[PDB]
Amino acid sequence: SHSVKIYDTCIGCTQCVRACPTDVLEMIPWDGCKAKQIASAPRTEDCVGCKRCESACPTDFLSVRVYLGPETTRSMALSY
Amino acid sequence: YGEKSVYFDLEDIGNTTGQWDLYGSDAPSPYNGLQSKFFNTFAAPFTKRGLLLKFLLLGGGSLLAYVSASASPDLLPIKKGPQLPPTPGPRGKI
Amino acid sequence: VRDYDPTTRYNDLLDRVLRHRDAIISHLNWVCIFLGFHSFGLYIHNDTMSALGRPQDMFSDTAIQLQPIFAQWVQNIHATAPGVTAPGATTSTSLTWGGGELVAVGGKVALLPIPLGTADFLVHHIHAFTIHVTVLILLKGVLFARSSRLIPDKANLGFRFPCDGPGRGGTCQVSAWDHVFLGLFWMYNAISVVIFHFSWKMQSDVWGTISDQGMVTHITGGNFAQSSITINGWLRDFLWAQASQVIQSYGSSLSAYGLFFLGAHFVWAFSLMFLFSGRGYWQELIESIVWAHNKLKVAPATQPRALSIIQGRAVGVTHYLLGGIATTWAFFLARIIAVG
Amino acid sequence: QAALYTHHQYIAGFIMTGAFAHGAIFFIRDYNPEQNEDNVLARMLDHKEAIISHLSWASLFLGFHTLGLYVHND
Amino acid sequence: ELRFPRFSQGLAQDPTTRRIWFGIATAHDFESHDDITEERLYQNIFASHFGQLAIIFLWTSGNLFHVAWQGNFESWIQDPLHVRPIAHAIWDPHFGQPAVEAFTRGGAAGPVNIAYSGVYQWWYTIGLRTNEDLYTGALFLLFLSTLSLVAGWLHLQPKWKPSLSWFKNAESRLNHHLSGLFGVSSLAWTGHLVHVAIPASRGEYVRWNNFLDVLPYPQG
Amino acid sequence: LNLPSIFVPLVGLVFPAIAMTSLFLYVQKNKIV
Amino acid sequence: GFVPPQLDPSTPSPIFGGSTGGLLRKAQVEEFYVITWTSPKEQVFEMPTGGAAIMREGPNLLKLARKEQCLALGNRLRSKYKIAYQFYRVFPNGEVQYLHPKDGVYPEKVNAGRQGVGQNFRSIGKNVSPIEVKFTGKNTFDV
Amino acid sequence: VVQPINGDPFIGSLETPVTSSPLVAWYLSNLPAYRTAVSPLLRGIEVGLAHGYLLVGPFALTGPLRNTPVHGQAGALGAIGLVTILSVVLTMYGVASFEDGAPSTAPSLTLTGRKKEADKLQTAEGWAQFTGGFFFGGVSGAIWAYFLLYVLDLPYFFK
Amino acid sequence: GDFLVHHAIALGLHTTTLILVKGALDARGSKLMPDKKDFGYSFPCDGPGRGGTCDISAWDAFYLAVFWMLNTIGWVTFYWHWKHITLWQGNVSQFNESSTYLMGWLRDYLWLNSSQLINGYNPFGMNSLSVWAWMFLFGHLVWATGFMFLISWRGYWQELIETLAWAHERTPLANLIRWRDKPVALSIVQARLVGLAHFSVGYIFTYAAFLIASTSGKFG
Ligand code: CLA
Ligand code: CLA
Ligand code: CLA
Ligand code: CLA
Ligand code: CLA
Ligand SMILES: CC1=C(C/C=C(\C)CCC[C@H](C)CCC[C@H](C)CCCC(C)C)C(=O)c2ccccc2C1=O
Ligand code: SF4
Ligand code: SF4
Repeated sequence: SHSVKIYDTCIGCTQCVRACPTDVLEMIPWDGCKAKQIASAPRTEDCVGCKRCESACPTDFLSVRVYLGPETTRSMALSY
Repeated sequence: YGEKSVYFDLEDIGNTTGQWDLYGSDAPSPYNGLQSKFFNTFAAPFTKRGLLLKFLLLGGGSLLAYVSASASPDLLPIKKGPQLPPTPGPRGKI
Repeated sequence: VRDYDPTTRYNDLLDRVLRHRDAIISHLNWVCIFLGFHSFGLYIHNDTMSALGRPQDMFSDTAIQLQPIFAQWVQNIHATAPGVTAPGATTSTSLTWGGGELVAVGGKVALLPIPLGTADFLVHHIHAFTIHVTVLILLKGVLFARSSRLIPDKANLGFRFPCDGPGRGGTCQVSAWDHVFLGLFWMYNAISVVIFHFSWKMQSDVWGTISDQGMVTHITGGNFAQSSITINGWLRDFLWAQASQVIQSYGSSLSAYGLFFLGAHFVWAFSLMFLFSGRGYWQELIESIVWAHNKLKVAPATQPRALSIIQGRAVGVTHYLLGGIATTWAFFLARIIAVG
Repeated sequence: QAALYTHHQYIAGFIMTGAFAHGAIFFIRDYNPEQNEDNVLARMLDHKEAIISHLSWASLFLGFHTLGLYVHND
Repeated sequence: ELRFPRFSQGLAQDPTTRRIWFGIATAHDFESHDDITEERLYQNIFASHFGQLAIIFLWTSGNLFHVAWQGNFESWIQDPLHVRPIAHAIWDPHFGQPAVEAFTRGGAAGPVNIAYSGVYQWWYTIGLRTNEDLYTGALFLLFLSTLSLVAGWLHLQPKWKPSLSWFKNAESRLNHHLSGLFGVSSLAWTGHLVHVAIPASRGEYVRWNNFLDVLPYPQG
Repeated sequence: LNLPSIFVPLVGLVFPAIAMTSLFLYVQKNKIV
Repeated sequence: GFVPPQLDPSTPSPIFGGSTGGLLRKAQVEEFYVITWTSPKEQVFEMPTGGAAIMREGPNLLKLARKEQCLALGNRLRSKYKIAYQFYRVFPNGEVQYLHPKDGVYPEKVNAGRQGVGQNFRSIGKNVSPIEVKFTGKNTFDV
Repeated sequence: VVQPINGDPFIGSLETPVTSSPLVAWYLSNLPAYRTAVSPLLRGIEVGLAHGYLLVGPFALTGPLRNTPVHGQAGALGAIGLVTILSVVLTMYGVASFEDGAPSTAPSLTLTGRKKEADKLQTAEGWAQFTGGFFFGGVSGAIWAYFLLYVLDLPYFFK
Repeated sequence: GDFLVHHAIALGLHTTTLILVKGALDARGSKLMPDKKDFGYSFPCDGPGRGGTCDISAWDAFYLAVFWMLNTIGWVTFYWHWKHITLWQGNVSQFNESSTYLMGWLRDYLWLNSSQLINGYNPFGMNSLSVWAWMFLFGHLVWATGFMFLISWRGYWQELIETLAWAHERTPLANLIRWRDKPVALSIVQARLVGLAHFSVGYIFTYAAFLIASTSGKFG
């Protein structure tokens, strides 16, 4: 399964959560930014590794990172 | 399953996924009794896969090697050998 | 991608076709494999048999024969058409059908009957192979434009996009534009083989000179039948033999064709740089060059960037096609002008 | 003689590419910045833009003028 | 350790054909294997290097044996400018008779290949003259190839495994390899040239049965 | 005896068969221990 | 707090003629997925597996092979139509696991009670070099 | 004439006249590979006989010895060698797939849903019986075709 | 002519060094990917964001450099062979006059020295060069096959493979046989490797056939 991590430069814009095609990420309360929220990745066994979340992030450098790992049926997107 | 436009079930889950044998048949043996008895006698030793594998491999290799060794010159040009005087190379090379 | 909409403009036939695309594509895949084997493997078998000193085991007119009987039958029907099925016509539509007769103008052959044999059978099934493969690629592109088992929401990504990421095992070249990009190469292959077949057959069996007594001498003297049944024959008797005019043209009025021959080889090889590589390397290199320009106060406001992924593929295929086609153009024109 | 010269030149080319491959592997897997502070190996990483740009200039000069002379003669 | 590959659990749980390909491609990347330590890396590398030596010796011995068995070294010795040396005989059941005739060359009685590696000139320059010498060389190299495997097996047992600090003694290794592997080998080869090859280039045949009596130089 | 006639088939046909059989059966094992 | 609903196996399916893009043998041996929703009226929609279908008025239940297909269909149902949906994973033994929406609220709206997973409280530029974790089995990105 | 398979469109296929006509179902249910209530030995014997009988022709008519007085023997030997290779491959597949004592993985449901006993063929012992039968029948079928073609010399068409 | 070809060889050395050095010095990161060292030596890419990041790892720089290495060594060996072949025939003026323009290289080296090689077998018979002639064509084939892996990428092939899996699971008398490793298309890095390998093998075999046949047909 792939690994997904969130770093504390997040501004809580929620774009990565909206971009994910298999519902890996979600927003949770926080106090470190003006939006009072931060992203989280509790369901990485369903991650396919597409990196749309990285494409959506506006900070420099990124606040969400994806490291590809061992492959499974779910992570290879096999319907057979 | 199949009633009132329903194809899902938590009990008969096999039919929901469609685990069927479309062409599988359940009919008795149509072979003759004496023929079946004959074919059930002389085909016994080959029914053990571990022994059959070694028998097939070793016997096949032995047969192939022997047939290669005993092949007749009138059938294999490589066995026959050259029959013409050699042609010379460039610059008088032999 | 842009206009299909079953909520406002429904069509039953399009839906029915979209509902058995797996069956369609799988059967086309299989027939491509079958044709490729039983057409190109025959040439491979002939090359092997000829190299091993066993010419009596080849597929040829003097050996195992594969005659194109249906084509010969249609030719015979067309050649004898004047008189029974078309009583109002004096002669047939073409001199190639048959009915032994030759027309000569200025001591040169115009047209005459064209015979068909094992070599024609082989090359026609090669043409069938190339065309069916081109159809496979382009039809796959059109039919799976909106979705597939791999990318369920492909229509939201558009007609022209590079990929959808390294996940799912890797998803480079899933867009329809990439299917067109791949189809251009196979189209080039097919048409090149068509024009090579035409050139060799016409030079070997039709064009030539005729004497006062009526002895026809052909340009390559009827070597197509025996030599075109191996790949070594195409390499030796067609490319190497007929390239002499274009490569000896320097110092005469045809030297421009030699210059274009070389320049087109250059462009073709140039395209491979774009085809084989990727844009991350080139952007990283541009960063170093921009540092040097910044050192001397000459960094432009319009910030340099490497070509996009799609533009890289487009530039590659464009220069590949231009180089190959121009090479063949120069070859043909020098050969036919000098020897014809 | 032809075979020997060609054979050993191709083998040499493959070896030369491998040298830089394993050298690149060194920088990722084993290099420790803290224990190499301000030595020659770190300063190499420090002026990489200058190094790469001057190599690029040399390649451009050679390519332009050599290809140009060949085309002029043709 | 569940299934192939035993050295990678991440690959071993992969349910696709990708398990097989990658299993082949990462076999010799010891650093990436599961539960590897620094010491085992060096020890396994040592064993693998012994394996490479064994394979090299086998390759050379095969060349010598085949040249001796099927070549024309003795014939080539007497007319080196007009005779083509023979690499090995050809036995191909797919051949036709014209190929059988065409590939019979060099004075042989069957189809052959001509050698372009230059081993005939090399082996003639260093004093070899007959097929018996070639056979003895091939057998000796066969012995060395077995010695390499036995040593590799021995240095991989618990009693005979070198420690990690042994592999990192740079000064001692440099001394031994400069003095012994380069210099002494050169001394031994110079001795061979003085005792064997140079006399052979003058009509004198020195072998293992008479080399003590003959003097390389009259004044010793 | 003609040694090539016996040894060429053994190395070109039978040995590959045995080796490929063993490797296929090895890579298909559900558990190795 | 939130009690996920129970999967009713007697829900009708949309009106479809069939295709070659649906379930294969994996659903028999490993797992498959089920999406349910409610429609105000019967209407046409594009299937994620190719072609078109007609959803009925009332409850609708559809079986799919992968989670991504369920989410894509749900996003179409939420953007183009004003319809709420849910989906589940089903095992060969008949076990059902409720998947989405997990706690009754959409993931892009911040909701209390959620516990963070996989958060590193530093900037990405402060990860260590690989040599610092060599021969240990750890990752430089793991906290 | 095209309908969903068993009324279930959402399975990954749709019934056609090809895959649902009773004429095809009768023929496919009368084949040795689908006689679930017959011992694997005889089912393998029939398969081996038929395939060994058919494999004789190509080797005897297209080989490198086709224009020699011993072409029939060469063709028969080629058929026997191919049968040996196929039997080896069958044994390897059986060893790789089925473990000793494991239950049959054959489907246990019919079109109507009625449960049926699983096929013994998908087991470690049934597959071995089928393989032995295939080898024996293949050799016998090759020998029979050779005997009919080049011993009695029956009057065929282009033999 | 020697002046011109030596400056071409210098171009080859400088460009190959540029590619490899840029790969090595940017391995740990750059402006486009400042955290590259976390992802290792070989990885496919970093996705289509930030403009697109195809071929960004150091492994990919090695992959690009191998092409330029083959180009440079080809120039070196072409020059050696043509100069010596005109030396051995006693016709140095041929090289001295034809080498100053590129059509001279195409016509007087490549085209002229192939005539014997491509007649190893023909409609009239065969001779001892036939194997080399066969090998020549073999090379041209493998080279070209490599292009397929280098130009077309993975997502095209995976979609195709899914359809074949559907077809096998639906075919009678053949669905009684099941696979145990699920078939998938090759990985991105794997495809780059396979394509480069076919390219290199074809390169080598083609040139070896031409060199050996051309020289031994004239001199033995
Ligand atoms: C080094 C490997 C090798 C060897 C030794 C052979 C040997 C042979 N090949 Mg070749 N072949 C090879 C590789 C090899 N091939 C490869 C890799 C390919 C694919 C590219 C081919 C493709 C090929 C074709 C297409 C043909 C041959 C044929 C032949 C035969 C030509 C001689 C003859 O007149 O036979 C005449 C002999 C016969 C007609 C009867 C042979 C009967 C055999 C010996 C029975 C063996 C039985 C035994 C149980 C087998 C055990 C196998 C295994 C379990 C160990 C000969 C047996 C020809 C042939 O005749 O094939 C049958 C033929 O048509 N080969
Ligand atoms: C010379 C180069 C070359 C070759 C040989 C191929 C071959 C193939 N391509 Mg590829 N392709 C190439 C270049 C090439 N391509 C390039 C440059 C590109 C980039 C533009 C592509 C892009 C491309 C696409 C997009 C597609 C193909 C497809 C195909 C397949 C066509 C089906 C077929 O004929 O199967 C029959 C197989 C052959 C003709 C291969 C030769 C077999 C020989 C003659 C016999 C071998 C005998 C025996 C098995 C030997 C065993 C030896 C033993 C030791 C192992 C086939 C595997 C299509 C496909 O998959 O169709 C199904 C397809 O969709 N190609
Ligand atoms: C003394 C020499 C030496 C040694 C001990 C090593 C050792 C190592 N190298 Mg290095 N390397 C060398 C030379 C060496 N290398 C050279 C000369 C090159 C330049 C080509 C490289 C380029 C290189 C790369 C690019 C990489 C390594 C890597 C590796 C690791 C092994 C990877 C593996 O298991 O591959 C398994 C082997 C294979 C999959 C086989 C590949 C064979 C290729 C594709 C060609 C085969 C074609 C075949 C012969 C065709 C025959 C056809 C026939 C008709 C003739 C290991 C640390 C890897 C590493 O450390 O990554 C972190 C890595 O990525 N090496
Ligand atoms: C024949 C093919 C070919 C050619 C000509 C080039 C040329 C170049 N490559 Mg490329 N490359 C190729 C194939 C080729 N490559 C292949 C197959 C690969 C493997 C994937 C690569 C991989 C590669 C890499 C990785 C790198 C290069 C680099 C370079 C540059 C080297 C320096 C040089 O010579 O600058 C001189 C420039 C030229 C000779 C280009 C042509 C200039 C023309 C003739 C000028 C006149 C144009 C004309 C007036 C325009 C008319 C057209 C229109 C307006 C009507 C150069 C631009 C390196 C680079 O960028 O260095 C800075 C580099 O890093 N190449
Ligand atoms: C004097 C003592 C001595 C000697 C003779 C050796 C010898 C050797 N050691 Mg070393 N070693 C020693 C002490 C010694 N060691 C000590 C004390 C330590 C501990 C500190 C080590 C630790 C050690 C390790 C850890 C390893 C070795 C290894 C090796 C082998 C290197 C591979 C090889 O064969 O290169 C052969 C090299 C040469 C013959 C010299 C190079 C010649 C060049 C190429 C020029 C040739 C010019 C010539 C004219 C060409 C002729 C060509 C011909 C065709 C005509 C070699 C057998 C390695 C090995 O493989 O072990 C199995 C290895 O891994 N050693
Ligand atoms: C070479 C190459 C480049 C680099 C090539 C570039 C950037 C093209 C540069 C084109 C011209 C030379 C740019 C300058 C144009 C100016 C208008 C020129 C002004 C001066 C004239 C008037 C003389 C890529 O960016 C790339 C991207 C993706 C895949 C492959 C590749 C690839 O192979
Ligand atoms: S890589 Fe794709 S699937 Fe994974 S978390 Fe990011 S957007 Fe979601
Ligand atoms: S390699 Fe390029 S095309 Fe392929 S997934 Fe990565 S960014 Fe997209």
